Amino acid sequence: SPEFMVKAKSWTLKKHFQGKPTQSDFELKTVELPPLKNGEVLLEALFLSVDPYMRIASKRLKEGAVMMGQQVARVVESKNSAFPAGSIVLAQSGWTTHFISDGKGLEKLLTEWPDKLPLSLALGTIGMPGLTAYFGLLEVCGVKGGETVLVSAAAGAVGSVVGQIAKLKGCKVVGAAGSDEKIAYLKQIGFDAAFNYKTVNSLEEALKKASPDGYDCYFDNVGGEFLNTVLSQMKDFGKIAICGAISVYNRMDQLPPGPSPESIIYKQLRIEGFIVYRWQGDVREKALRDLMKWVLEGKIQYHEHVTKGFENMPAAFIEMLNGANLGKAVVTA
Amino acid sequence: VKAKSWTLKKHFQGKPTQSDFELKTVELPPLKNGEVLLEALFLSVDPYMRIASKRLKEGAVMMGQQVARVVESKNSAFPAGSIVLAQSGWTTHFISDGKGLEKLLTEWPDKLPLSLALGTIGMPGLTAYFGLLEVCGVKGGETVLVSAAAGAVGSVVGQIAKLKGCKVVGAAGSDEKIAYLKQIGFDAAFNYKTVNSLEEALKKASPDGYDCYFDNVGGEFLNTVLSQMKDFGKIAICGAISVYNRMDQLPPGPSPESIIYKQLRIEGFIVYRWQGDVREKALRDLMKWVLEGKIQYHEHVTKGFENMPAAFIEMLNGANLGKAVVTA
Ligand SMILES: NC(=O)c1ccc[n+]([C@@H]2O[C@H](COP(=O)([O-])OP(=O)(O)OC[C@H]3O[C@@H](n4cnc5c(N)ncnc54)[C@H](OP(=O)(O)O)[C@@H]3O)[C@@H](O)[C@H]2O)c1
Ligand SMILES: NC(=O)c1ccc[n+]([C@@H]2O[C@H](COP(=O)([O-])OP(=O)(O)OC[C@H]3O[C@@H](n4cnc5c(N)ncnc54)[C@H](OP(=O)(O)O)[C@@H]3O)[C@@H](O)[C@H]2O)c1
Ligand SMILES: [Cl-]
Ligand SMILES: [Cl-]
Ligand SMILES: [Cl-]
Ligand SMILES: [Cl-]
Ligand SMILES: [Cl-]
Ligand SMILES: [Cl-]
Repeated sequence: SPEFMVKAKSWTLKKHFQGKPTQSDFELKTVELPPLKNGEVLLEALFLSVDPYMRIASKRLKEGAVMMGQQVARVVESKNSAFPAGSIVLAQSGWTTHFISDGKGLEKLLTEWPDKLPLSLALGTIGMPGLTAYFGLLEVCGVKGGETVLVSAAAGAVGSVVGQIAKLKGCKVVGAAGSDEKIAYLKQIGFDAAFNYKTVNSLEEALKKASPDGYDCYFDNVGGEFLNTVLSQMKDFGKIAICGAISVYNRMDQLPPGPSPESIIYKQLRIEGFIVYRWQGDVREKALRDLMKWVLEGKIQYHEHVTKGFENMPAAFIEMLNGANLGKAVVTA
Repeated sequence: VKAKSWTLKKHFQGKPTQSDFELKTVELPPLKNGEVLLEALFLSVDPYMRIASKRLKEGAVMMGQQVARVVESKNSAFPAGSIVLAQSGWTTHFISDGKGLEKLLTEWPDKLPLSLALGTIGMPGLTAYFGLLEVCGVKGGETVLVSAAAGAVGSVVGQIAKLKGCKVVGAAGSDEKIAYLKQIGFDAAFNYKTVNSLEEALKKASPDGYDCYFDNVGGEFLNTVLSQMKDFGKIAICGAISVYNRMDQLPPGPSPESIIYKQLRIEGFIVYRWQGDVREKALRDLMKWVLEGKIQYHEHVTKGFENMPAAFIEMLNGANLGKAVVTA
């Protein structure tokens, strides 16, 4: 009988980003949630993800609207038999502490989830970033064993998974990241070579040392000038998997000088863009099962860059874009 | 026998000019056993020379292919009177040991000028053939966009696309070329220099986008094209002539948004990838299509060897409608 009010705090986009996003570009809001109707569920955020795509997606957002994003949430109350109270779901509810859903876009976490594995992994290694790495490496680059893979943003969510999957498939992997701490971490988890792209004397020389015979596949997470230099190091018929281009996300209106036609033509390179969502159904489930299996087998180690508290979400996002994160950037409510 | 040759006096900076070239005359030594004396008949000028020249040491002879006649021979495989395709560079006479020489397709029809062996029924025609059929991999019904459409490669791409049952849109740099493109079969053709907006022109030519873009120009044009590609669309990077004069200062790169969200497949290629029987078969097809009238042709002929640099300079500037060819 007793009814208790549920307050939902949400992070809104106060002002569109100009260059690097800043705290002031965000505005916290609180709203009293209405009662649950039949077929609806009340969700309470447990772990919220901040991702690079939010920098671009925020452009199609009207100022004042809630920032987009996925989170792991617990069903606190339920009037929907498919999502019982207490169950855990993945929801594209945006940056909010509580959310009422009719169950439409909700995704149940992988069945038989191990107690030892934090639920937040469903937002990284055993989630979208991990799936991105899986399909970009295995399908787009199509590695079969013995090839040499280069991966940028190597100590990041996607990058760290790419390198480890490449290693378990029997490939040689070289990684590029932005800090000495990250480089040490990469060598710890199996990367054959790794270098701090910020402190190189020569990007080209760094790549040459890492792999003298060149690269079979380049999993591109950064684009820009880095991509331009990588093309000269690709093996003939090499493949470039265009996953993202974070180096230009803050300057989409001032794109740097483009790639050289010389390398693309003479080396007959294949460049392909892809989005995780191209893979669905059974193939997507098998990928999740594989990622889970590989984590349980110790083949894919992980690390989460946790930011405590919902009120610190803008900071977690900003800092992730700036490279503060080693592994998946996750925010605990 | 005094051979005249065009040398690179000074590396090109931006647009190449006449003074960058220097004509040299040398008396040739006698032929040694196994050698032959070639006499240039038709010499080709091509966009790639603008890039390959960067690797040359100043004073060296410009690189290139030509159709030549054997006028003196000490090699049984090439008796006097034979016609060959030789990579002899910009020269009126050349001594070869025969190793790099290529004989023209057997059964070559008298009605077809020999210079076609340097174009439509040669390297440029093969580039169009393989880039369209293998790189774009069109099977029929697709909408194909081709830049430098009225050029040597472009003109063949558009016509092969048409005979394969595709819709073809071409972009070129003059109204004269646009009229020509329509007369030979292109479904749509526009002047990229005078259209109010490249994007509007592309949209009007194909409201539902493009399945394959045969890229001969690159640069800003390519960047604009990406937004009009259908999802999973293929771009055949054949060339990027719009940046050949500014390789050291490339224009803004392509948008990651288009490549990623549309999941585009971009692939560079070189004609030389296809060799042997497949290459010979392609030449046969091109030959047949020309004889059947499916592939019409036009050559932009410049008279006189002394005018070779001008032919090269103007071709890069877009003066040519069809293959740029120089008669000795
Ligand atoms: N196509 C798809 O479906 C898809 C899906 C998910 C993600 N992506 C893309 O995948 C990439 C990685 O995403 P993620 O979620 O795994 O993020 P993440 O790598 O965990 O975090 C982003 C990382 O990017 C690096 N970075 C920031 N600015 C940079 C710059 N100017 N140059 C080079 N590196 C820079 C930083 O590492 P520092 O030490 O290394 O430099 C930062 O930690 C992003 O480009 C993202 O857009 C694509
Ligand atoms: N990968 C390979 O194996 C291979 C082989 C042969 C050729 N190619 C490339 O294929 C392309 C066509 O070669 P081709 O022999 O057939 O030459 P072509 O097209 O007969 O002549 C070059 C034409 O390029 C156009 N052009 C020049 N500057 C331009 C600019 N800034 N923007 C747009 N168009 C410009 C001009 O036509 P407009 O009047 O239309 O501007 C000019 O007539 C070149 O890029 C060449 O490098 C590649
Ligand atoms: Cl924004
Ligand atoms: Cl911006
Ligand atoms: Cl930071
Ligand atoms: Cl030069
Ligand atoms: Cl230059
Ligand atoms: Cl001209």
